Amino acid sequence: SQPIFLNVLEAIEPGVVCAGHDNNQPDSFAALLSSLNELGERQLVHVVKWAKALPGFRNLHVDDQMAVIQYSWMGLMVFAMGWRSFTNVNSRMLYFAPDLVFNEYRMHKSRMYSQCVRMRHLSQEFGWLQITPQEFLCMKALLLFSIIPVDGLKNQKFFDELRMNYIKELDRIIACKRKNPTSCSRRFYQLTKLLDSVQPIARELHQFTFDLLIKSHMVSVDFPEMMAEIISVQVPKILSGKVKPIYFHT
Amino acid sequence: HKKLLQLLTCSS
Ligand SMILES: C[C@]12CCC(=O)C[C@@H]1CC[C@@H]1[C@@H]2CC[C@]2(C)[C@@H](O)CC[C@@H]12
Repeated sequence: SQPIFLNVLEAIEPGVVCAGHDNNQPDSFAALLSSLNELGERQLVHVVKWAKALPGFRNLHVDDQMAVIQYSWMGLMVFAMGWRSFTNVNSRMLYFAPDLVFNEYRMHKSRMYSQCVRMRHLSQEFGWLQITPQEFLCMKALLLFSIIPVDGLKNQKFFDELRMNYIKELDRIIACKRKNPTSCSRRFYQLTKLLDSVQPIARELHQFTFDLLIKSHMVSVDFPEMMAEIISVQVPKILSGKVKPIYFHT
Repeated sequence: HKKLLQLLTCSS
């Protein structure tokens, strides 16, 4: 009969977020990165509101809720950006925000052209794999539950159950033919491979933003409060190996 | 940490 989980994910999916970028100023490293940082700060508000509205999320210990959001935001935001880029510009450009679309020139000026190329490839995967909106939403929800401390969470048992349930929801919505069991298996394989592929991209961006925050005063790049806190307190836990992604495949 | 946790405390 009529489900519920998908209804919820569709209902809570964040709307359009603008970066507040002044497209009159030249495309300088300082201007572009300061705008991406502000976009991050703005999107973080929406990620928190989204996560708190997810089925079961409030069952986690409050400190664990904070922790998973602070570790997973980069992956979540990149994955969502890849989808926007796919749907809006067929992955030709990176659609960070309606007022902050990166073309080749901006990719170069941002000094993260290589990372942008990887993000474009991620975006293109949505087309190559013909990912459905429902597959996208379930995959994105699972990204929230895909990075934790090596030492575990305060209530790891509840987390493990929640993650299991999100994996089950993804399995249920995969676009495949049940009459051909091999198709469903191949599809699930492809999707878990796609999910895993987000992590190395997020890692490169974690390294970049950390290095940027350290030199931010020297290169005139502004970091808002929440971003500067998370990049200085949580991101280094990832970079130092205290916090690691949960991969499907070895 | 203030603004971030504030987004969780508000209407918990
Ligand atoms: C998450 C954001 C902002 C939201 C988005 O759509 C994806 C994008 C990916 C690159 C991030 C950026 C936020 C600011 C960062 C972290 C910069 O400091 C360097 C890389 C940027």
